[PDB]
Amino acid sequence: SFSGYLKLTDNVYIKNADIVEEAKKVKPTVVVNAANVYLKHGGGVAGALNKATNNAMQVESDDYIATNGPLKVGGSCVLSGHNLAKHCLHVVGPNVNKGEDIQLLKSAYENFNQHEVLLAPLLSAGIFGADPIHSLRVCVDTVRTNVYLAVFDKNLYDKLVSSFL
Ligand SMILES: CN(C[C@@H]1CCOC1)c1ncncc1Cl
Repeated sequence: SFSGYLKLTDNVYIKNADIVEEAKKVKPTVVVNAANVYLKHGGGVAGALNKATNNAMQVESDDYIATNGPLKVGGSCVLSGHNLAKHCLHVVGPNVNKGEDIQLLKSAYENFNQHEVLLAPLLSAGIFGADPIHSLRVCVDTVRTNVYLAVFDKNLYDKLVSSFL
């Protein structure tokens, strides 16, 4: 199971780790992807998870979009976890860099409540432009299921832990 995590709350855990390396090690039931509405896994966590699947995540995602159309910002879909996990929960947090409503971050985290345990990144953090400290706060105040957060950046991980209220 999950190792080396710092416990933040009853159900939220955090580790300075590469979520791809973490997923290949734990092979969790659910890995969360920091998805966009089109499931175009170009960069950030999505590009990294997709590259670890040898593009199989993108091929599967393009078929999902062809059938269903785009996701909503704040929405999600469950697809295969490929070689990383049993499932991948593709969750769309608001992209502040595209002017999306930061209030949708709580809706985005609510998707985690449908899964007993998840390996996840901080939604809307990184290239999505939101403040990761705010993302962690919304995560702890929204998610009730067991969430193991992987924060790639060591300096950000230290800032998140040291400032966690
Ligand atoms: C028991 N679970 C986990 C569910 C069970 C299957 O999907 C996740 C809960 N999750 C959130 N809030 C309350 C409860 Cl009781």
